[PDB]
Amino acid sequence: KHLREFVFKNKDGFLYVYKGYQPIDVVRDLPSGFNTLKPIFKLPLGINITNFRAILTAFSTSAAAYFVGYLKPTTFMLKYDENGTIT
Amino acid sequence: VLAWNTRNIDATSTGNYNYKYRYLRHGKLRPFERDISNVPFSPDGKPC
Amino acid sequence: VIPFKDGIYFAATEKSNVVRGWVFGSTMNNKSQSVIIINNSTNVVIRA
Ligand SMILES: *[C@@H]1O[C@H](CO)[C@@H](O[C@@H]2O[C@H](CO)[C@@H](O[C@@H]3O[C@H](CO)[C@@H](O)[C@H](O)[C@@H]3O)[C@H](O)[C@H]2NC(C)=O)[C@H](O)[C@H]1NC(C)=O
Ligand SMILES: *[C@@H]1O[C@H](CO)[C@@H](O[C@@H]2O[C@H](CO)[C@@H](O[C@@H]3O[C@H](CO)[C@@H](O)[C@H](O)[C@@H]3O)[C@H](O)[C@H]2NC(C)=O)[C@H](O)[C@H]1NC(C)=O
Ligand SMILES: *[C@@H]1O[C@H](CO)[C@@H](O[C@@H]2O[C@H](CO)[C@@H](O[C@@H]3O[C@H](CO)[C@@H](O)[C@H](O)[C@@H]3O)[C@H](O)[C@H]2NC(C)=O)[C@H](O)[C@H]1NC(C)=O
Ligand SMILES: *[C@@H]1O[C@H](CO)[C@@H](O[C@@H]2O[C@H](CO)[C@@H](O[C@@H]3O[C@H](CO)[C@@H](O)[C@H](O)[C@@H]3O)[C@H](O)[C@H]2NC(C)=O)[C@H](O)[C@H]1NC(C)=O
Repeated sequence: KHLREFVFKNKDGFLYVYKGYQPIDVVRDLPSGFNTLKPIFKLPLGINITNFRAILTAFSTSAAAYFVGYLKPTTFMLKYDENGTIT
Repeated sequence: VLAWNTRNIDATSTGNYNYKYRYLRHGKLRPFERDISNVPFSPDGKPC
Repeated sequence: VIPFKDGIYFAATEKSNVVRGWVFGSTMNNKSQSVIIINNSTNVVIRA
């Protein structure tokens, strides 16, 4: 029913978190499209992150899925609309 | 960056050894990093 | 356990809210600090 999106970055002692979502109708694949996320947290943790784990829910039992990618120092051009929305 | 002398506060006649610093690590720390681990150090990354 | 590699992208498809949170750290144990971020259905709670 819904796709949740997050971005996690660890920089200068801060953990940065961005969030967004959309309605979906997919079962197994990863829906293509374009969506701009917004910032939500900036945590002054000061910690060293090299690994992570997802926290799941136990049932006793439908299927569920998630996806992981990796970020790079890449150059992008962003198109801003009249109302300041990136499209 | 602000600092002041605490000879009459922290220092003691017998030596105040309640403060510590790190000098060994497999590489330098990043800016604003709180590395507070404390395990035996080994010059070539081995358990010791 | 999945490598962080200085920054990740995460997404999930839900119909029953299975993924509730993440744990971020290094060695991923009590020998060092780590942060737990969870949506516990009533509150979002973050602890390090
Ligand atoms: C966060 O803590 C972890 C603790 O495991 C650190 O991971 C370790 O980092 C070193 C440095 O990149 C990794 O490479 C090692 O370098 C030394 C240099 O002489 C070399 O002798 C070792 O054989 C090795 O190559 C080491 O593999 C890595 N350990 C693991 C399990 O990944 C991590 O660097 C810390 N993060 C930060 C930002 O300091
Ligand atoms: C970004 O700016 C454009 C400027 O054209 C917005 O497009 C127009 O936005 C209005 C407001 O929602 C849309 O509805 C109109 O509301 C007036 C209210 O009285 C009504 O009289 C009109 O008949 C109409 O309902 C309008 O349809 C829309 N125009 C188009 C071509 O979509 C756009 O929505 C702005 N973006 C955001 C996110 O606000
Ligand atoms: C992280 O948490 C784990 C929890 O398992 C700790 O490992 C456990 O550490 C205790 C020592 O404190 C180990 O020995 C136990 O001692 C009690 C003392 O009465 C004894 O009753 C138990 O039967 C046992 O001997 C215990 O075996 C060990 N557990 C495992 C699975 O290794 C670990 O030390 C914690 N790490 C830190 C940094 O605190
Ligand atoms: C999901 O997260 C919420 C938010 O933390 C948990 O509910 C909270 O539980 C604490 C204690 O169990 C409740 O009492 C609080 O205690 C601290 C102790 O110093 C006190 O300072 C606070 O003023 C308060 O008294 C707290 O009111 C409660 N909050 C809510 C909204 O329920 C909840 O238990 C978590 N769910 C699970 C399954 O852990």
